[PDB]
Amino acid sequence: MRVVVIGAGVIGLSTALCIHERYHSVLQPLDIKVYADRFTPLTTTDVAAGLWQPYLSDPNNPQEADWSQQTFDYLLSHVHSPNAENLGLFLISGYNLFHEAIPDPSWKDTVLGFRKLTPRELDMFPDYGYGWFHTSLILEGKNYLQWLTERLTERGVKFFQRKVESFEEVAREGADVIVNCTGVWAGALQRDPLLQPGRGQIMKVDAPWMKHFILTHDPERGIYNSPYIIPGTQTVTLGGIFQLGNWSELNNIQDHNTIWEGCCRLEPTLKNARIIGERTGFRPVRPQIRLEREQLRTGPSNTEVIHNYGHGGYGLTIHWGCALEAAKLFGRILEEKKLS
Amino acid sequence: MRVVVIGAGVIGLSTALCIHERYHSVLQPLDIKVYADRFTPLTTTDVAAGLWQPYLSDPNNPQEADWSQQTFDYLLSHVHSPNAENLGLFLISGYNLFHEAIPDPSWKDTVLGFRKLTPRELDMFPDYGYGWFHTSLILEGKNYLQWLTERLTERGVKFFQRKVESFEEVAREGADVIVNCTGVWAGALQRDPLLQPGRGQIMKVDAPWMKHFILTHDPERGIYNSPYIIPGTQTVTLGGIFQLGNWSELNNIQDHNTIWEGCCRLEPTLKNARIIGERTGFRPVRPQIRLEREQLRTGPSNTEVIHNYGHGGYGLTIHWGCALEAAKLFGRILEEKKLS
Ligand SMILES: Cc1cc2nc3c(=O)[nH]c(=O)nc-3n(C[C@H](O)[C@H](O)[C@H](O)COP(=O)(O)OP(=O)(O)OC[C@H]3O[C@@H](n4cnc5c(N)ncnc54)[C@H](O)[C@@H]3O)c2cc1C
Ligand SMILES: Cc1cc2nc3c(=O)[nH]c(=O)nc-3n(C[C@H](O)[C@H](O)[C@H](O)COP(=O)(O)OP(=O)(O)OC[C@H]3O[C@@H](n4cnc5c(N)ncnc54)[C@H](O)[C@@H]3O)c2cc1C
Ligand SMILES: O=C(O)c1ccc(Cl)s1
Ligand SMILES: O=C(O)c1ccc(Cl)s1
Repeated sequence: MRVVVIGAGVIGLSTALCIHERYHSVLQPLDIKVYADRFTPLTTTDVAAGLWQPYLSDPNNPQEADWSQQTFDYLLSHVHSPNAENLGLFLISGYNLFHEAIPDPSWKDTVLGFRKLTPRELDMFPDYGYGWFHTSLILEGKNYLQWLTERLTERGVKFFQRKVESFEEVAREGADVIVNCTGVWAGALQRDPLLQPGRGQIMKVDAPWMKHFILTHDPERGIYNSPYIIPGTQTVTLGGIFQLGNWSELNNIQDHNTIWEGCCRLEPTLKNARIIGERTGFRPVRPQIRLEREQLRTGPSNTEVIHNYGHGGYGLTIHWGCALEAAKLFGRILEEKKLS
Repeated sequence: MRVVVIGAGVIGLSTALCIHERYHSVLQPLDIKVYADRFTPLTTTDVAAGLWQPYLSDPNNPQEADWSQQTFDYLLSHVHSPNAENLGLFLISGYNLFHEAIPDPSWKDTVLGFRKLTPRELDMFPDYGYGWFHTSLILEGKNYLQWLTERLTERGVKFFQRKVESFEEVAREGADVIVNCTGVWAGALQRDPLLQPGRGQIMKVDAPWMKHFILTHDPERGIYNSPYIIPGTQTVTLGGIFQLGNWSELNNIQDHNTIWEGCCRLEPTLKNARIIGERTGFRPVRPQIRLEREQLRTGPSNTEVIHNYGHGGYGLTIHWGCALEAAKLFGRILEEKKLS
């Protein structure tokens, strides 16, 4: 049984790990390879601040809500493990700010100690008059991807720096199952009009007194098109750029100023923080995640493809659930081959 | 009108600032000098992490409850000021962990978003079954002391490195009012049996993923004789040593281990944190702060003395109220001399 996983992002590696943890014992020849064009720290996952929070509105597929909750419980149960430092995982609390009162999220009971903002708390943010406060988790991709890589390598999973041209290309060379975790660039392997790039830009500043995250929201501008501040381990992430359909992997001066004046007005103490870096990424935007199988009628036989892409701006938040779901789908494939 | 402030701690410097802010315009000859045996970073104020939290039990003097609340409001009104980073001031949330249920604190409404710990939150800490959660302030002493110094110097307040031997020594050289902010060493100038050293020891470690404070409580051992973790700007403070009557300004290997074993069992992720430093300090313990005037019938005339010491392990937490109160006592002195 030869499996080929396309994509070294959080979705590809975590999926590869789950599939191995669940079926390495029950498949004698379970050979898993990872074909990826870019590896950490050159993936969209590395640019993400890594905060756990789903979109404020309920998803078109309710399974995602379960996937988010499965991931949060998974990561939380290791927030205090000895190797939590290696995963880039830790607890963090912060504010969600609005202009007008809006309805509680569906994940109010997934995060810890969710509550409305006290009037005294809203006085520190004059431009906003309503919001929440809660404790959540940050899973920094740079560390998490490197941790996943060390586990896959010690499990015999080999890695190859290689751009896949088509699914048949992999099938022809012997792959039995193709796990498509190719993110925003998925259309190049099988055209998908629902997948589009949610371009984002962030800068990382040195502001170690920042102990809370501050996510601001403006329904007119769109989600994450508003200032936000997510303290990381070594640096503080400043963001608020969400440009749909822009394929420019290049830091734009205008967005730089947008991020700066927005966060400096939200946290005036930021004016005297040194800028450490700036990066751009593409949220794999899609009306809903595409986590499903597909029988590829290519060549003499059928190669089994399982898609996992289109996680938008919550890839780190749901990655575990999607991985477990993709592992299930892999299992169902084994039963149909009658080797389970 | 010559004033002399003995002590360059948080109380000595903040009091010297309040006195100048209020009476530099109504006293033509207001010449203030600061006599201190040690200056930053060699004072007890430097050893303290700087967290704002009063003792859990109500104070034997109900004024201090107002002083604590005044300082908090004051500091909170500058948390987003541009020079907040200069003061070492920033918001921070955290936990107070208890083995058993205990009554709420008097300051429950001073801090932001006070609440009890959710069952899920208490599952992170097996050794504790009840606790609080709230947002508070940290005023790092090393920065705050340096900030006060810059304000006082630019106001003409001259500093001198000098060990005062007696109140009469200062009065004989021309002092009109003496502001006694000499802290735990106050006894050497006027014997006080209620003032005793609450020796403490802390170590500062590099664990930038720590975003919350974790204060442990055990009534048997006594307050602050239990593990606590307070993330600062550049480092995390690990403490839990409160030894009454110990005058040894020396790091003790036994207290080192007690601090490490305690905090590592409280936060397992700490076992892989590099130890940056270790310091010993003496809380100026007293049944209640001594903030009062006293006519010293010394020499030909009476030199006015005003005491401000005995703040124990909450100096940073009340320092501002005490400075404002010592400014009032300075005013009444101005009225009595009939130059107000
Ligand atoms: C600015 C920004 C901030 C974000 N912050 C957060 C956050 O705080 N919390 C959160 O949960 N989410 C956040 N996100 C979203 C998150 O980054 C993404 O959802 C997640 O990184 C998606 O990962 P992925 O594995 O699907 O694709 P990405 O990690 O890109 O992985 C793509 C992988 O597929 C490979 N690949 C693609 N095509 C081929 C090919 N043809 N041949 C071989 N290999 C190929 C790529 O080279 C790479 O290996 C943020 C996104 C942005 C842009
Ligand atoms: C380990 C530890 C942690 C703490 N953490 C906190 C905390 O988190 N939050 C909080 O609010 N409080 C905390 N505290 C308590 C706080 O540190 C003290 O209450 C506060 O610093 C009191 O300082 P002070 O200005 O009164 O005197 P200290 O800063 O000692 O200063 C005394 C000053 O008087 C000078 N002086 C003394 N005698 C003479 C003399 N004879 N002649 C000339 N000068 C003299 C000294 O040299 C020094 O200049 C902590 C204390 C300890 C020990
Ligand atoms: O900018 C983004 O895409 C995001 C910010 C915070 C989360 Cl969570 S996603
Ligand atoms: O050890 C101490 O003296 C203190 C710890 C936390 C505050 Cl606040 S004081």
